[PDB]
Amino acid sequence: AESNDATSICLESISGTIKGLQKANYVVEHNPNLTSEEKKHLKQFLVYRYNPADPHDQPKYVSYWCDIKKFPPMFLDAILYIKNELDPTLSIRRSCREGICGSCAVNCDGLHTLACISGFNRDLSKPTIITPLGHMFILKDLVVDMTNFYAQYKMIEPYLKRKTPKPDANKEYPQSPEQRALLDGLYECVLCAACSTSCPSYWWHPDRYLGPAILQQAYRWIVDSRDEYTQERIERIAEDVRLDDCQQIGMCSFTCPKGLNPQLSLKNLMDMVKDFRQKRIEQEV
Amino acid sequence: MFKELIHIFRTYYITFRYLKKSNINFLKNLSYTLIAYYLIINFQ
Amino acid sequence: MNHSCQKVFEGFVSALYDTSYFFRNFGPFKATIHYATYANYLAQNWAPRVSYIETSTPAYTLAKNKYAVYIVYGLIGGALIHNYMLDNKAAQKSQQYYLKHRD
Amino acid sequence: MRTKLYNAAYFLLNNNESFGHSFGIRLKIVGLNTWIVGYAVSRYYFSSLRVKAAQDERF
Amino acid sequence: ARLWWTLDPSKYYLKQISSGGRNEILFTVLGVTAAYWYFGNKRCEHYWRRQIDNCQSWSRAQNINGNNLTVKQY
Amino acid sequence: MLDDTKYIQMAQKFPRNVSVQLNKKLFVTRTWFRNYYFVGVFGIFAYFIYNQPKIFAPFSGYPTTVAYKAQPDFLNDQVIFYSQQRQNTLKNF
Amino acid sequence: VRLNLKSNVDQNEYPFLAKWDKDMRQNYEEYQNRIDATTYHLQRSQRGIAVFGEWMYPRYFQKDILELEV
Amino acid sequence: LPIRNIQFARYHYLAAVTVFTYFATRCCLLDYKKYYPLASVKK
Amino acid sequence: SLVSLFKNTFLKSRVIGLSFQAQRVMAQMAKTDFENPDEHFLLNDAMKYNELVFYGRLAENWSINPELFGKAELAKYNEAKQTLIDFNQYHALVQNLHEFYWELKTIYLELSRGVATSNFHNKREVTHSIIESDIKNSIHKYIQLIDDLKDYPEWQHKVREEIGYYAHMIYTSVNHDGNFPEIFKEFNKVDSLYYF
Amino acid sequence: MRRIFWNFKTAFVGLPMFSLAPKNILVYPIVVGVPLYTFIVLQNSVRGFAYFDEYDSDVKEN
Ligand SMILES: CCCCCCCCCCCCCCCCCC(=O)OC[C@H](COP(=O)([O-])OCC(O)COP(=O)([O-])OC[C@@H](COC(=O)CCCCCCCCCCCCCCCCC)OC(=O)CCCCCCCCCCCCCCCCC)OC(=O)CCCCCCCCCCCCCCCCC
Ligand SMILES: CCCCCCCCCCCCCCCCCC(=O)OC[C@H](COP(=O)([O-])OCC(O)COP(=O)([O-])OC[C@@H](COC(=O)CCCCCCCCCCCCCCCCC)OC(=O)CCCCCCCCCCCCCCCCC)OC(=O)CCCCCCCCCCCCCCCCC
Ligand SMILES: CCCCCCCCCCCCCCCCCC(=O)OC[C@H](COP(=O)([O-])OCC(O)COP(=O)([O-])OC[C@@H](COC(=O)CCCCCCCCCCCCCCCCC)OC(=O)CCCCCCCCCCCCCCCCC)OC(=O)CCCCCCCCCCCCCCCCC
Ligand SMILES: CCCCCCCCCCCCCCCCCC(=O)OC[C@H](COP(=O)([O-])OCC(O)COP(=O)([O-])OC[C@@H](COC(=O)CCCCCCCCCCCCCCCCC)OC(=O)CCCCCCCCCCCCCCCCC)OC(=O)CCCCCCCCCCCCCCCCC
Ligand SMILES: CCCCCCCCCCCCCCCCCC(=O)OC[C@H](COP(=O)([O-])OCC(O)COP(=O)([O-])OC[C@@H](COC(=O)CCCCCCCCCCCCCCCCC)OC(=O)CCCCCCCCCCCCCCCCC)OC(=O)CCCCCCCCCCCCCCCCC
Ligand SMILES: CCCCCCCCCCCCCCCCCC(=O)OC[C@H](COP(=O)([O-])OCC[N+](C)(C)C)OC(=O)CCCCCCCCCCCCCCCCC
Ligand SMILES: CCCCCCCCCCCCCCCCCC(=O)OC[C@H](COP(=O)(O)OCCN)OC(=O)CCCCCCCCCCCCCCCCC
Ligand code: SF4
Ligand code: F3S
Ligand code: FES
Ligand SMILES: [Ca+2]
Repeated sequence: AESNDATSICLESISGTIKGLQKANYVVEHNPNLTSEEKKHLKQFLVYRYNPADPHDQPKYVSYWCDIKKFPPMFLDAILYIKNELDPTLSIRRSCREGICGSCAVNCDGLHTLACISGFNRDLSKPTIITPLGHMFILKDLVVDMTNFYAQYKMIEPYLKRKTPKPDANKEYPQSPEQRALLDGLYECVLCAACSTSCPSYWWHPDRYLGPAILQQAYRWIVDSRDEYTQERIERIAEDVRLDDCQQIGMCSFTCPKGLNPQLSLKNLMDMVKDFRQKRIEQEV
Repeated sequence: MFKELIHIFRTYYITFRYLKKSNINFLKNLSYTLIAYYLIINFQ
Repeated sequence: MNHSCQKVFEGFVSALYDTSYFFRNFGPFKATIHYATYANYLAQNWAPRVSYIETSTPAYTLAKNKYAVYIVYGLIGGALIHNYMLDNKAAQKSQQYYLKHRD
Repeated sequence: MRTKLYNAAYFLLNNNESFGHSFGIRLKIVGLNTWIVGYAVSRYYFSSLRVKAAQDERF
Repeated sequence: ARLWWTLDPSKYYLKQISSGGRNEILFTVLGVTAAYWYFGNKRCEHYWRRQIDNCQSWSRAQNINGNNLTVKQY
Repeated sequence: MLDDTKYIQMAQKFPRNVSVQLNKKLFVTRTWFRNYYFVGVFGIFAYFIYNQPKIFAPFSGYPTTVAYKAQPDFLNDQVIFYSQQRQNTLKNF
Repeated sequence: VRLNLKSNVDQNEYPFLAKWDKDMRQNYEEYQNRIDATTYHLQRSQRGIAVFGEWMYPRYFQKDILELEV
Repeated sequence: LPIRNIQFARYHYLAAVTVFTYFATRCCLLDYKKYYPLASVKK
Repeated sequence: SLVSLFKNTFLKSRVIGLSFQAQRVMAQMAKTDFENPDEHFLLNDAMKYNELVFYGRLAENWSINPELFGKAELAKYNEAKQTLIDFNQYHALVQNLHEFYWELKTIYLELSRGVATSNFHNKREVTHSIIESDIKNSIHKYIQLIDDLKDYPEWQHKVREEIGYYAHMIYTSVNHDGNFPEIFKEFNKVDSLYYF
Repeated sequence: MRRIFWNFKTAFVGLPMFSLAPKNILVYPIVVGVPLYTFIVLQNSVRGFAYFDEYDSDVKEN
């Protein structure tokens, strides 16, 4: 048995918003039994914690005071020190430890980046805040739901398609060093989604607009000389706002920890789409 | 111009996502008709 | 919502959907909508115009399509100027008539 | 089913020069168009006002 | 941000008809004829007018009920 | 030429008996959101276009007006009115 | 004209004629200020140049004329 | 590719925008009733 | 019969001319997604789309006068009429799929408005029963549709890729507790694995 | 209970917005309208802002 709850829900929503604004950045000390003298020698990490599986848990910062002279100087090292030594219930993805897998992408103190190859402010006064990627649903602690990112990646058909049979089948698709260097700086993406989680167009329209990373992959498969579905890929990415929604903010190239330039790739894709639209009229006549 | 206004409203307002491209086109046609009527009538 | 209000709401939305569907798909109404949609398309996407894409070699394009703009401008400007001259002539005629009739 | 939630990125990203540079242009255009439309609406509104009436007048 | 302002016509509306250019002269003829008629009527009404104010221009007023309008000195 | 093979096949061969029932409630919800964004958003623009000329050009909408002359009626304490039709025109530029 | 607010009619012998004059004189100053503002607007607009003014003075400043008459 | 009378189209669109804005905003036909208190008088 | 001559000539011209274009229009409609299948025709170029939509009804309904037709001409007209009828049915099918897609997108939009950051006034922690029932029935209908398209691999694949996208997003919008196992029982079989 | 995490003073949506938005929204308004409005107002007043008094303002009833 249930009844209409528009009024109760509305009042609760407004009141909760006001209170949260009053009590934003809620913080709970991991170990309150710390003399303020000791905290002079220890740096403070504010780690976002949230366990939606537990019905009684709510998001909150947890404060950990750690001696930075016990582990190497990287965000992942500090996170794992906290997990192993202080609280082993902390959750985070980590495979490669050398910035290759791209699993550890998190909001390392105000900037999306891989936690394994990013240092942290050594100063003991300013606190460090570690939170998950911004606009991604949070599963537990620093683990977000990147499923939609992969689903979008699947829609670009990232596999070499060729319309012309190989002449002899005992050779390799010819490609000069120039047609290979055309891909240099473009195939190194590790699909970390750090850039795409920083693109405002991706904030507003996660589904209709592919991220900067996926569009960069489409560009990689387009510029590749061995594939023959150039126009087909261009047309496929030209639908609705799969690409048109990009506003050339340029944050994608700024955040990329690998040093890639997805902004330039998207710009080239836009130019190619414009030329495709024009010459669909100019050529066929 | 009109296209840009519609694009901004679609990208910023979640509710406006409900409208199809067909409804947007109908609004476009009505707006063009009203603009033509306005231009013509003001000179009468 | 309350399941009684749920029944009422489901009935109401079903009635709205049925009314809309009937009105749209009724024979005469369907024909009217179908013809008016195409009329609107013709008006919006095939309105008179002065600029259009030229896909024909100069040998395969009529003279009308090279001087249509000039003909249109001539017509409109001539209409405006002739109306102005007619207004002046009518002003003079009225003034003279009412003057000769008295004072 | 407890709906999932997320932390809006713009609430937790250090302010950057790219955001500023691009949103500056967007806000310039937004301000221009809003100013034009608001001026039109203001003229309409003020012209819609009634004429001043006498003191203590009914109808 | 991306630049988008331009005065160029859109290719969506730039098509021609099969038999040649769009119906421009045919519609302009109609427009000119309609303008001629409208402005001729306006000019004829405007210029041939005078205001004659004398006793014969006044008639007895009446209500919407048709009766003669008279208001008491209440 | 674009390799539209699969799309050509889809167009040529499509089922002619497959249909899906539509939840009336959700259809109605979307359509009424559309009506909300028409009446309450585009309605502003449409009403402005329709009315603003009628606010800045009122004289062309009321062509004929009436004028009155009055005389006393002493023996009955009445007032006698004579009406007159006029063409509503500008005055005192 | 800056008419005085004190009516010169005799209230004992012409009550309604006195009340009408009193109200007219009471509101005359305010309505005169409004009329002056409207006329100033009209003439200044007529002093304009081309589209900003004369070219379209009489015909497009209709609401102002209506307000002036009212 | 060639567009017949493209320049005419550009100028027509510009003129349409200008006229519509002029009538909608009445930018050129301001109101001076607000300035009357701040103006001198003759006669 | 002069009027008959003109009617038949008009019908022949329009129908035969459009029949040569039906392939292109139908292919383009297939190429786009189900959110706005006529998007290309509304935004980029109306490749005789509205003409086909209008003249399909005339081909179906308006009569013919064979004595005004030749032999090969009459055969060609019958072929073109059949092509236009095929286009009518194809458009009806695409419309049905598009409306089902918009049903699913409406459900997703309600969820998104629920979890929007600006939604300071209508924030709900726990999904209510009505939307849960809507999700369950929508997914049931979607599974039935996928089954009904077993003879058309391309159509089945397109229906998955297009419509099931929002089913997957709905899947991601909620936690895996409460009635979640039952609501997404059918979705968990194959579709959930596809969207990973 | 809605818990909001927000860097008020450093996040892009915060004090930086107060510093940025007002100076960018009013760019075209100022630089265009102010010269344009000045031109429109002054072009009437080639000789002066004189009100040609059509009514006897200097005349006061005795
Ligand atoms: C005087 C002449 C007459 C004037 C009035 C004329 C009115 C004409 C008809 C208007 C019809 C409007 C409704 C139809 C349009 C579509 C609406 C829609 O999307 O429907 C669903 C959508 C609701 O979606 P939802 O799912 O419930 O929301 C969750 C979604 O995530 C939400 O997702 P979303 O992105 O879709 O939601 C955004 C949503 C906005 O909705 C929201 O989500 C929140 C709305 C409330 C926000 C309140 C402020 C929050 C705090 C911000 C900071 C403020 C600081 C102030 C102090 C500063 C100090 C220095 O945006 C809109 O509503 C779009 C249209 C907005 C403009 C048109 C309406 C203007 C109304 C102005 C008067 C309001 C009443 C008087 C108020 C003042 C009384 C003293 O909207 C509604 O149903 C509500 C409609 C708006 C109600 C009024 C709220 C206040 C708005 C004030 C705006 C002021 C602008 C400045 C100029 C004002 C000049 C007058
Ligand atoms: C948070 C709470 C906030 C509360 C705010 C409350 C505000 C209350 C306002 C009350 C009404 C004021 C009206 C002023 C009228 C001014 C004109 C005038 O005197 O006309 C005479 C008027 C006749 O008007 P008219 O001549 O026919 O036409 C007037 C038009 O404006 C055309 O005249 P014009 O041709 O002379 O026009 C001049 C020209 C001038 O334009 C220009 O050239 C622009 C120049 C701009 C320069 C700005 C410089 C700023 C410097 C910035 C520097 C930044 C540096 C940063 C550096 C950073 C570091 C690097 O155009 C404009 O003025 C543009 C106006 C259009 C506005 C567009 C935007 C509209 C939407 C946004 C509104 C604001 C939203 C704020 C939200 C805030 C949220 C937190 O008749 C009168 O005698 C009326 C006098 C005014 C009183 C009217 C009373 C009405 C009462 C109604 C009942 C309800 C009242 C409710 C009150 C509620 C109170 C809370
Ligand atoms: C004037 C006063 C009277 C007006 C009466 C209006 C009556 C309208 C009733 C409509 C009823 C439903 C019609 C359904 C469609 C049936 C016909 C059909 O399918 O088309 C056959 C035929 C060929 O169609 P198609 O084969 O599909 O070709 C298109 C394909 O894309 C294939 O293209 P293609 O490349 O193969 O080339 C084929 C070419 C072939 O086209 C032609 O051959 C037609 C060329 C033009 C006419 C040529 C003949 C001229 C002489 C006629 C003499 C008639 C004498 C009558 C005597 C009667 C005595 C009792 O097609 C075209 O180019 C189509 C032209 C469309 C023109 C649309 C005009 C829109 C603007 C109208 C207003 C303009 C106002 C401007 C004001 C500006 C002021 C600054 O097209 C037409 O019949 C065109 C009709 C266009 C106008 C219809 C709508 C008019 C609405 C006016 C606005 C009224 C608003 C009032 C307020 C609203 C509430 C009342
Ligand atoms: C139930 C049915 C369904 C209802 C649905 C609901 C909505 C209603 C729908 C009703 C259907 C009609 C709707 C209206 C048409 C909409 C068109 C549209 O949206 O097109 C967008 C579309 C936008 O395309 P775009 O890519 O953005 O490019 C636009 C650019 O502007 C590019 O433009 P452009 O460059 O191509 O130019 C266009 C062209 C268009 O103009 C024309 O060619 C047309 C001309 C006028 C023809 C008027 C014919 C009117 C006939 C009326 C007959 C009576 C009807 C009575 C009916 C009664 C009922 C039966 O302009 C010109 O020709 C420029 C002429 C300039 C002349 C300059 C003069 C110079 C004088 C000096 C000479 C030289 C002197 C030298 C001295 C030197 C001294 C030193 O427009 C176009 O491309 C077409 C051009 C624009 C046409 C506008 C026509 C408006 C008509 C409104 C009629 C309202 C009637 C209301 C009646 C009410 C009765 C109660
Ligand atoms: C207040 C202002 C009002 C005016 C301005 C309005 C402005 C706003 C736009 C309004 C738009 C919406 C209009 C309302 C919707 C009307 C829907 C409708 O008709 O429903 C029928 C429709 C049934 O027809 P269906 O289901 O489509 O057809 C199967 C049937 O079994 C029947 O099968 P069937 O084969 O036995 O009969 C087929 C045919 C009767 O068949 C015939 O007897 C032959 C009819 C003519 C065929 C075309 C020959 C063209 C030859 C060349 C002409 C060249 C002229 C000069 C120019 C040359 C250079 C270009 O009957 C129809 O379906 C008539 C439909 C309307 C005319 C369609 C023809 C369009 C083209 C010709 C006219 C336009 C000029 C084009 C010139 C350029 C051409 C390239 O549904 C209804 O029964 C609904 C009834 C209730 C609603 C109201 C009904 C009103 C009826 C009006 C009749 C007007 C006849 C034409 C008068 C012309 C006077 C000059
Ligand atoms: C007559 C009525 C007049 C009333 C005036 C009211 C003015 C309202 C101005 C609103 C500005 C914009 C924010 C609200 C609308 C957002 C719409 C939108 O699209 O956003 C969606 C998005 C949120 O949604 P999202 O981020 O989830 O994006 C959608 C993503 N999907 C689709 C995946 C769900 O943006 C926001 O809503 C951002 C909100 C930012 C709020 C900032 C608040 C600042 C408060 C400053 C207070 C200063 C006080 C100073 C006091 C000083 C004292 C000395
Ligand atoms: C940015 C996005 C949004 C953009 C929106 C754009 C909107 C465009 C609108 C275009 C149409 C404009 C129409 C203008 C009508 C103005 C009417 C008005 O209020 O005028 C003022 C009027 C008094 O004027 P007047 O009688 O002339 O007196 C002065 C004469 N010298 O005042 C009065 O007479 C007062 C009484 C009438 C007004 C009543 C208003 C009631 C409001 C109820 C609000 C309810 C909701 C409350 C929500 C909060 C709850 C906590
Ligand atoms: S685009 Fe840049 S940030 Fe994104 S996955 Fe590739 S390298 Fe990493
Ligand atoms: S950050 Fe964002 S919108 Fe475009 S170019 Fe770079 S993606
Ligand atoms: S931990 Fe290996 S790349 Fe992040
Ligand atoms: Ca290639």
